[PDB]
Amino acid sequence: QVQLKESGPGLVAPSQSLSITCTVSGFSLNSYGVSWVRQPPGKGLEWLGVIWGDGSTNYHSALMSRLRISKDNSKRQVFLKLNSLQTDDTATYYCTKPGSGYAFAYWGQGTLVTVSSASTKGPSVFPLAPSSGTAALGCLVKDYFPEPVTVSWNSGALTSGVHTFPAVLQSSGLYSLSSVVTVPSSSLGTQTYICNVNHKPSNTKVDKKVEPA
Amino acid sequence: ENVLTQSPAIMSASPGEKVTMTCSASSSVNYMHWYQQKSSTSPKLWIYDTSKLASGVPGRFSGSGSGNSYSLTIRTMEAEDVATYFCFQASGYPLTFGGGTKLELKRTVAAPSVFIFPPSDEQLKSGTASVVCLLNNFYPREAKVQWKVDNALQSGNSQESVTEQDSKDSTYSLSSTLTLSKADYEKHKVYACEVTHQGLSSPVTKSFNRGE
Ligand SMILES: CC(=O)N[C@H]1[C@H](O[C@H]2[C@@H](O)[C@@H](CO)O[C@H](O[C@@H]3[C@H](O)[C@@H](O)[C@H](O[C@H]4[C@H](O)[C@@H](O)[C@H](O)O[C@@H]4CO)O[C@@H]3CO)[C@@H]2O)O[C@H](CO)[C@H](O)[C@@H]1O[C@@H]1O[C@H](CO)[C@H](O)[C@H](O[C@]2(C(=O)O)C[C@H](O)[C@@H](NC(C)=O)[C@H]([C@H](O)[C@H](O)CO)O2)[C@H]1O
Repeated sequence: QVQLKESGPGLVAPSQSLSITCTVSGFSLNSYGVSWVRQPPGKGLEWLGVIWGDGSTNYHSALMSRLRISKDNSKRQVFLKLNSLQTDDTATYYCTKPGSGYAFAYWGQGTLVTVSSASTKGPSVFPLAPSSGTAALGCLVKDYFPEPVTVSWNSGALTSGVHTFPAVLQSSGLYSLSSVVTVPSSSLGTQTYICNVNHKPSNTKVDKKVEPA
Repeated sequence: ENVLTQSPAIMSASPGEKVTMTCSASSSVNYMHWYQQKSSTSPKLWIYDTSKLASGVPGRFSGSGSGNSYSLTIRTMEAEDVATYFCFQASGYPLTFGGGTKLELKRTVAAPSVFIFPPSDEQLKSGTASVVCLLNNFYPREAKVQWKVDNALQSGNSQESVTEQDSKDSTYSLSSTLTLSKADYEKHKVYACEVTHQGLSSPVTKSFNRGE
């Protein structure tokens, strides 16, 4: 179990800098390189750079010298620093370990970085109430920033028939999404349906009970 | 840089069917690598050194090629192979990735089940009315949703969002959200969403009247 994990700030203002830490385990940074990759939302993978076990570095010239990678072996940490972020630096950032064929054998979970001067805002949560053998209900999660929010149903116990839509960025600069679940008509009197909405950037948790009108 | 070209960018295959995706390097490389990525979670190493399977990759995958010309093949397409596959070269700097091939499972036609939701009273107190139309578990992806308010076609005030192909059943789901001011929401009676899809003999219309 080689593991890597990114920690980073989430929101960064334009022209300010980005720092992310990659904390590793199951391997020694003195013997192995660590690469960095990003993915702009809805787009492809792009390589950023590498620090090798000896501490030597290589960077993508498309970053025009804005990127430095460093590491501290005893702390099991690799540091990425990217200066002067602009809007097009918005991406999910991954650290990765080259392995077989010098391809990226192990990846962190990624950390979303949003480049924006706009401020954090928690969502409003509204019920999508079942109509008058299958019925649908849901929650509308409106007017938050930045991504992401998570939505679970009944604390994660209800998973079958759930569809949580991709968030859309509105004109306002805020995001919205709906989460729905189809359930048996016969459960509507009986069963409790709670959408649990968590928006970590604002420290907002909302549990919204959804019942017939 | 050594640009890698993956075309076509999107393809579909029915279950059991053989599928081949190509990757072309502008300059010759000694080895090509490949990654699989499902729904914007971390990519996974899939094939390294042209033809070697990474761990956990089932034997139905293979890779081949040489020089500028590489491919990845799935002997028999399965529902779990729905993903984006990226080629990648690490033979010369900068390290480069292909643009991706997104592979869809071509299943049987399935008609959406359609649901309409009026705005919550709680939302209305705030001054806005979102009305939601839900298309659940349909195939193929192409579907037309129109909003009609007392018979008038709306435009410019709705947004659609679509799920990825479902893991198990290979269907889509789609929400369409009409946003109105409360004042305007109260100026009209009949709210209808109208759904056109090849699984339906004729369009489905689901409507309500504000009031109950
Ligand atoms: C040696 C070298 O030139 N490394 C380059 C690397 O070149 C590769 C690469 O371009 C690939 C294609 O992606 O093509 C060649 O390699 C071929 C295969 O892909 C590869 O699988 C195959 O490996 C053989 C292996 O050689 C045999 O000995 C083994 O028994 O079998 C395997 C399986 O066949 O070999 C093929 C060719 O014969 C190229 O050789 O390219 C990357 C860029 O993607 C870098 O440029 C590599 O060079 C690194 O340079 C930095 C300096 O800038 C460092 O020198 C680094 O060395 C260290 C390090 O400091 O990180 C030294 C450590 O001792 C070493 N650790 C261990 C435990 O060995 C690490 C470690 O190897 C790396 O961090 C990767 O995890 O490297 C150079 O590697």
